[PDB]
Amino acid sequence: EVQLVESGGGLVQPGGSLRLSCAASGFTFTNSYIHWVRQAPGKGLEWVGWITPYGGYTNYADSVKGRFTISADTSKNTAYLQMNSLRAEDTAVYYCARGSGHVNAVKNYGYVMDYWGQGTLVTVSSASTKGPSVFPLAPSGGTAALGCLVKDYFPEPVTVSWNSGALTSGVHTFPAVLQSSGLYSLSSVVTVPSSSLGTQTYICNVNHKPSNTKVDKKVEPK
Amino acid sequence: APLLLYANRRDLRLVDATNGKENATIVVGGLEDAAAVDFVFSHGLIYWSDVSEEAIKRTEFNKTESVQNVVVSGLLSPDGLACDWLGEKLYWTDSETNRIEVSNLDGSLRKVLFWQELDQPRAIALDPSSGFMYWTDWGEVPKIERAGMDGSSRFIIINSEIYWPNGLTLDYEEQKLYWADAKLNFIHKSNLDGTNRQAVVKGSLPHPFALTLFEDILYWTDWSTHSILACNKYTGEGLREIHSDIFSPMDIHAFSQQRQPNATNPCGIDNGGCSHLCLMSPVKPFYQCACPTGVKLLENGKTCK
Amino acid sequence: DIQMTQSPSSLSASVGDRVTITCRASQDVSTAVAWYQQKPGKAPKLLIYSASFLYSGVPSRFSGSGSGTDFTLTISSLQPEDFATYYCQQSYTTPPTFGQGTKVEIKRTVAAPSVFIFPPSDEQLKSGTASVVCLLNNFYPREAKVQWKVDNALQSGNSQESVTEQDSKDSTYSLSSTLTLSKADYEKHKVYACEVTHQGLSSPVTKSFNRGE
Ligand SMILES: [Ca+2]
Repeated sequence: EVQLVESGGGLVQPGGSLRLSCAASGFTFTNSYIHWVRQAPGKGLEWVGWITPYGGYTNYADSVKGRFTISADTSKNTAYLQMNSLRAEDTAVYYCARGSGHVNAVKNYGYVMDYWGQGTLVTVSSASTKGPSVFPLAPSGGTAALGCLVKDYFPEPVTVSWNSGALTSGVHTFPAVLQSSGLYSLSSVVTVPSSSLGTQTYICNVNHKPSNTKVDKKVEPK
Repeated sequence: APLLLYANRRDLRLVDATNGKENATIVVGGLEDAAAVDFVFSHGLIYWSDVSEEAIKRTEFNKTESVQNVVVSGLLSPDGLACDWLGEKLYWTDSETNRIEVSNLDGSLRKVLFWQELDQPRAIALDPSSGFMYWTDWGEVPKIERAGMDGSSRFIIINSEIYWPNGLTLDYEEQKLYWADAKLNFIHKSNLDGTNRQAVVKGSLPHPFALTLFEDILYWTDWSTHSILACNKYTGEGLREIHSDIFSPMDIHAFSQQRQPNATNPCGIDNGGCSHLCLMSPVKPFYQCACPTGVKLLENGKTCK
Repeated sequence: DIQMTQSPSSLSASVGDRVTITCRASQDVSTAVAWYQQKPGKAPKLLIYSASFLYSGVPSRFSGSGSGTDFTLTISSLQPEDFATYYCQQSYTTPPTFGQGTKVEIKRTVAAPSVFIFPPSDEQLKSGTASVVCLLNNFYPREAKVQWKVDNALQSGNSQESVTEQDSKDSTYSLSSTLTLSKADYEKHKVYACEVTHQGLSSPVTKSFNRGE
């Protein structure tokens, strides 16, 4: 099947540069449009530009023309977004997406984006990378609740699983919130039968890749 | 320098190659997805394909809007179209039904000429006085082919150094074939049987779609640059942009009676004695009787069952 | 550029409801319009293109119509998993442009939150800071008032909330409120209370603890 995998997202200082990559597989790279589209936190979708890898022709949004460029290495089936003179407003998740149909077809669906990568987060900020602290939230109606507090990290994102993925039901991992310090915080919680508190082990697994922080916290009562 | 007739998706336009800086005139407006275009100069007719309506239409020049539908069924992607101004016939390619067909100018008596070994047929050009038709196919096995205008004797003339042969045209005065390859980034020319091949233009063709010619000059549309370009047909020199900022340029012709050279219709006044179709043929007496699709031509070679 | 304008920017409808989202183009774009569905934390997914052509694998309840400047997305029978932001886009010309999006929420019966409070951990206390967490679990509608009281004094300015996205299964929300004090202020006081007002509750529920018990 068609696959698009973005990489190269990360924390970058204002005025700096960053190159994103989009590795494609499962379709003929040179028969397609490849698009970049971005989405700022809580905002809409903004088309950044496209490339047709067969010859490397591109189009760009007025908003980034002069600062961003797109290229493609057909031998690697990979497209790149070169971002220069970065601004705080460039902070966003960047997606690469494939246009539909064949670049040479008369009935053209090249601007219909039928396959999208998972996206890569770009954060333009002067702040430094910081790994989270993880604290337990120690455990009515026949059900108990427990969780982990993942405090003071930067930049996004962080991942939380419970019992290495074995526990999924009743789990709520909240969207991170930006604290007045400029660092993120969030909690992950799960509700379980209160009768279980004595015998069942509950571990929350926290990953902050930007800092390469990996923590497993056991959460015990009370 | 001639007027250039081109399709532009929402309309068909005419631009004076001698003044490509002025606004193009809209010959026909209110179209949905006009792709292919051609004309019958002596008849004052302009034909086009619309790939969203899945139709071929026509109008009378400067007596519009007397537009008519001429082919309305059995089309999906009619990407190419040519008018036989001599035999009075309409030819077209369909890249989705995988077919080359012919009909009368009014759409009657339709006959499927080829329906096998077609993948992405596109451009089609006619040499009515020689009884040959020429087409490109940008599919899995890309090629340029020719056959009789009666559907006889199909043969591949180019099948190497080819990838996306989009544009195709003929020089009637010099007996030369020209084509544009949108993937390989060139325009080439050859004898009509494909021999004596030569490069003309070797760069600045990021996405040529359709190609035409008038006197010493080639003209073509480019999908990437949204413009019409021109160069010298002998040397490939004098590459220049004729007309710019085109919404979506498509098929194109030098719009002139001189691009449809007069000759005697070998069918004569009486349709060559054919009950239905009288098609140009490369072999003497240079016409061939034919019948709408499914119906057989009888022993006498003139009357359909 | 062609401006794509969606309306409404958000809506709430019940399971089984017929939902209509409009998209208007500033220019005639023929039928060159696509619709996408975006679930939180995920990439958009194509639902429809060419205005009315249903993309392979997309549920039949989704349909698109329209031509020229006026386009419509219809969900014939809204399902809980349809919680998302929906975007129209013109695929007619460069630059491709998107509508601002329409947030679709599922309307269901009222459900009171289950409330839980968590004292700061001894571990965090060491560090010199105290986070107190109040959890509102599995409620609807989303509107809730959560107030902190420290020795019965209503707090302001020192807490922050976060709300999950609507549950794809039961269409409920959960919410966390975190109160942050310095460790020294935390030790100045005894009773830590989270008080919750919600439509599903006849009167506000309080969950409290006394520091050190
Ligand atoms: Ca085909």
